[PDB]
Amino acid sequence: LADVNLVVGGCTVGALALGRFVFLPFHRASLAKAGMPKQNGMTHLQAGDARAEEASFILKTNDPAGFTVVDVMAWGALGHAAAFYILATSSLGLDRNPF
Amino acid sequence: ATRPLWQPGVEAPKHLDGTMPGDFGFDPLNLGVNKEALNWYRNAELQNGRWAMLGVAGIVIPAELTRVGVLNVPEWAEAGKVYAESENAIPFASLLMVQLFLFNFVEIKRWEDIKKPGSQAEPGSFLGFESGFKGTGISGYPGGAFNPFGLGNSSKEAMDDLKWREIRNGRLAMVAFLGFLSQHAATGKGPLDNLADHLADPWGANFCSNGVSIPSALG
Amino acid sequence: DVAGLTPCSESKAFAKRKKNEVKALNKRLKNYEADSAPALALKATIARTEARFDKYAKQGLLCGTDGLPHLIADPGLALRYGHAGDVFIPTIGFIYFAGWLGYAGSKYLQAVAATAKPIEKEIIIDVPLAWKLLWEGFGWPLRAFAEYKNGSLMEDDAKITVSPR
Amino acid sequence: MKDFTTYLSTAPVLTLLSVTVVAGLLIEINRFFPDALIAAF
Amino acid sequence: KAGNWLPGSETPAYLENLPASYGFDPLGLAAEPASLARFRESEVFHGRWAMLGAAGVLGVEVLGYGNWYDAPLPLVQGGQATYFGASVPFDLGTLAAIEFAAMAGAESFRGAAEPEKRVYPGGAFDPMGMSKGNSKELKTKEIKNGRLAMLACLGFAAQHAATGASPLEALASHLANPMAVNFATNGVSLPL
Amino acid sequence: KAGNWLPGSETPAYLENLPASYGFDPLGLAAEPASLARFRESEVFHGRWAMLGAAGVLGVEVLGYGNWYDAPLPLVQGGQATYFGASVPFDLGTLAAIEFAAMAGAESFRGAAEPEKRVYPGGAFDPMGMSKGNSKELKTKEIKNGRLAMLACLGFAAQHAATGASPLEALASHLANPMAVNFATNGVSLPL
Ligand code: CLA
Ligand SMILES: CC1=C[C@H](O)CC(C)(C)[C@H]1/C=C/C(C)=C/C=C/C(C)=C/C=C/C=C(C)/C=C/C=C(C)/C=C/C1=C(C)C[C@H](O)CC1(C)C
Ligand SMILES: CC1=C[C@H](O)CC(C)(C)[C@H]1/C=C/C(C)=C/C=C/C(C)=C/C=C/C=C(C)/C=C/C=C(C)/C=C/C1=C(C)C[C@H](O)CC1(C)C
Ligand SMILES: CC1=C[C@H](O)CC(C)(C)[C@H]1/C=C/C(C)=C/C=C/C(C)=C/C=C/C=C(C)/C=C/C=C(C)/C=C/C1=C(C)C[C@H](O)CC1(C)C
Ligand SMILES: NCC(=O)NCC(=O)O
Repeated sequence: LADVNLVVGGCTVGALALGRFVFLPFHRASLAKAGMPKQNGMTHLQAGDARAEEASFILKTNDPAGFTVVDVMAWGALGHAAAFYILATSSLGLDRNPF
Repeated sequence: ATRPLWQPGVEAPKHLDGTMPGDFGFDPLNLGVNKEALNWYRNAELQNGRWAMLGVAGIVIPAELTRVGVLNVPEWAEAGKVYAESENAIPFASLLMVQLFLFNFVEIKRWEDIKKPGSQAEPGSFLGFESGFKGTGISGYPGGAFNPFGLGNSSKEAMDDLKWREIRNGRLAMVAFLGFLSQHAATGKGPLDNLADHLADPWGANFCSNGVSIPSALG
Repeated sequence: DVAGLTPCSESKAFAKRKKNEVKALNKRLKNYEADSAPALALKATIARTEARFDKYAKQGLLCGTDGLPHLIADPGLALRYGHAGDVFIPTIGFIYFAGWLGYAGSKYLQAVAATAKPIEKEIIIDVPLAWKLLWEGFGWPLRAFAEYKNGSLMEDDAKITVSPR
Repeated sequence: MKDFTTYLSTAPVLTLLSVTVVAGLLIEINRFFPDALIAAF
Repeated sequence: KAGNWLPGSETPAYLENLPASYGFDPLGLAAEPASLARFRESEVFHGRWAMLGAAGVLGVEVLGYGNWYDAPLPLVQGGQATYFGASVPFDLGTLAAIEFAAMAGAESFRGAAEPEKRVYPGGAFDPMGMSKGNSKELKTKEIKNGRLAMLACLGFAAQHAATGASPLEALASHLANPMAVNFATNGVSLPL
Repeated sequence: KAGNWLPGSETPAYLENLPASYGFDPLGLAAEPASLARFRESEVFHGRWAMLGAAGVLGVEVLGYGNWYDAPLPLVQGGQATYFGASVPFDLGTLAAIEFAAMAGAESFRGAAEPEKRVYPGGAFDPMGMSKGNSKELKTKEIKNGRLAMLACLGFAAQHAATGASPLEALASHLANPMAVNFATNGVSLPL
């Protein structure tokens, strides 16, 4: 309940930096372990779902660590959700404390 | 094998051979057919017998000494409340927990004996005291620090004799303690009170007159 | 009181029920000479009813909004309120007697299985053997726990026949 | 005799006899200790 | 090994070469190798965190700055929590955010490392060069102190949840008259 | 040996060359070599602590500063402990702290040594060099005086727990009336 601008901007920038610098190794490791979904041993693309063909605007990026635009959007979505949790919770003024 | 049995003419079951002390071939319910269960029951009988001998002593000896005029301690049933109402008395819950915490250690030690009868003698267990726990080859008879006077620690058959004396006295003590419990539940008097009462009128004062043994509904 | 249930010795509805049931039996009495067999039967019935209602009040059973005794089926919430004779003690008593009968039957089966004609010793029971095993079944907690700690109570599924999945 | 006692050991007779004995026992217990709702000891 | 928790007993075979091992595994939770490796790492890390936690819980009270339970309360229902008597100008939101960022960075760096370097990474975490001269013995000391501190932190939590005191206050209360104010006297631990 | 505990008997074989040995082992507690090798050092240390304790109990009372029991009373009661007459302004907690630190480092230095060095350390603990010159007789001296002091300290504790008096006070009360002021007369020790 103190400046939507500061909290949402700082939270989103912090979440972007945290997903680009901190959580990126584990994120990439888990993504490499998981991989594209498979039905009966073949990806949905091999089976014939040509709409399951991987979006081209993510295969090659220009970020030196491989941070694609969709990664940016997921991490920004998490950052905005956390920031608006902060705002909406600080806006309330009720005793939730179990004491 | 040819020893006296509980029923003369009834042969002993072919599992109660004749090696255990106190063996009279008594086992109508066949509870000890399994050898391992028989060892556990032997050990249980030893524990029950020893605790019952201690308890029956601590019941009759204070009672008879009170009767003649010394020590004037209460009767065993109310002795719990007599202490409990004292001023600096430990609360019951804390007292029971202290007792159970000590007996936890002691009885788990005896347990690990019962499994492998040399378990607790391994070096490095206690602080040099582990040697006194070596056992004597049979569970329930530790020796060592136990048995300080070395009674029966001589002729083997001497130890066998004392084992029969111990087991007979323990069986008597457990029967007597069951008697004390059932007598105080029926007649709210002490053991010596019941004894001196029965001798007064054996045909009038017995178990068929207290009205609790034989159900009043029937009569 | 354990859950809004006042002891039947206090509940007014319990005594009211006692009163009404006795009054019904009195109305049934008021038709016979109080020395005839029907009159004696009615008087015995009334005495039995009064004894039951006094016995229930003495033992401190819990009566509800209506005047009917209630029972408690939770150990701990019945052991700290003096109501263990309601379900826990009869639980022990049943479990014991049921186990006694089951163990006697089980041991009889295992004893007559190893004979010449096991299918014959089930329709023509051997009464002395059945009676001996019925007597040995009283220690069933001991013997059953011995066989479980021994592993001889149960049979490994590699030897029990099964269906083709 | 031996065959008569064998007949008395048959399932039809021994079952009926045991049910009669247990029934009689429960009837006697309820006759002397009636209306027992709880295990009051 | 050195130790056996149940002297007369047989220990699991997978628990031998481990430092500070006593064969203590009655539930067989280390019957598998990978599971046991993860458990070993987690035990050491838990021991370190609980040593820090127990040291803090004792040192906030022996130094005289309130007990561990009432330390976060002032931040709520007011603000500016106190450290050493001072006052941070930070609220719960910024505290949570800064902790989340810093701990995320630290534990993401730790978690991405090699198996053994995830639990015993000397490098710059041993400035005093003590990992030399056979660290096995040192590892045993660390594990046993960690076990003691873990049990102590759980004890803090349970004692405060039962009697509502504070660690040193409970200590003094028990010392004053042990035979009648142990855990068996409160109406919580013992349902009597 | 020099001693037989029971004039006629057969004594444990392992007790022969020890200083001040009387064959006293009817319980077989030191049968294995390690148990005896630990118990010797334990007994010697127990004896030295006893000698010092008995010296203190006699000295705190013979000089005129009070009992051996009331020693720790001025620790609470508001405060103020007396030592010869000084104030020694040290509260209860710092006493435990200072003594724990001192005894921890001292007992962790004396034990971490070799078994002979753990009980009979020449070094600076024999400044007057009486450790040489046939030390077996002197070892017997030390052990027997230690046994005497152990029983003395046990008697101090027991007679205080029975009559409530003091060593010198109990001695005076006995010497005045040897006849009706014994252990047999206070209704604690002898009951019949
Ligand atoms: C002594 C014989 C005996 C024994 C030990 C068992 C034991 C068992 N039965 Mg079983 N059963 C029996 C006889 C026996 N049954 C008979 C004769 C029938 C035909 C009616 C059944 C029909 C039956 C069914 C349908 C089921 C079981 C099930 C079970 C298991 C669950 C326990 C239970 O409550 O069962 C319940 C017991 C009954 C339903 C009836 C009991 C029959 C009488 C009371 C006992 C017979 C005693 C015998 C005649 C006397 C011989 C004594 C000797 C001296 C001669 C259990 C292991 C259940 C299961 O699947 O396991 C989980 C199951 O669903 N039984
Ligand atoms: C052999 C057989 C086999 C077959 O086959 C089958 C059959 C038949 C089943 C069988 C038989 C059985 C029997 C008989 C049993 C019984 C038992 C008992 C009685 C026990 C007790 C047992 C008992 C016991 C231990 C006891 C103990 C006791 C005690 C401690 C006491 C204590 C006390 C005292 C001092 C005093 C105080 O004031 C109180 C008290 C606290 C109380
Ligand atoms: C091993 C095994 C195996 C087998 O087989 C089985 C069995 C038996 C199960 C087992 C056992 C187990 C156990 C015992 C466990 C336990 C654990 C614990 C206690 C933990 C804790 C643990 C704990 C921990 C870490 C803790 C930590 C802590 C902390 C950080 C704290 C912090 C803090 C402080 C400073 C103060 C302030 O004011 C607040 C806070 C902020 C809060
Ligand atoms: C040998 C044997 C072997 C076989 O086999 C078996 C048998 C026979 C069992 C045996 C026996 C043994 C024994 C007798 C033991 C005992 C011990 C003791 C008494 C110790 C003390 C011990 C004791 C001691 C040290 C002492 C302690 C004390 C002290 C230091 C002091 C302290 C103090 C002082 C200064 C003063 C102040 O104001 C007070 C106080 C603070 C209080
Ligand atoms: N290895 C240490 C050792 O031997 N200690 C003996 C003792 O506890 O005094």
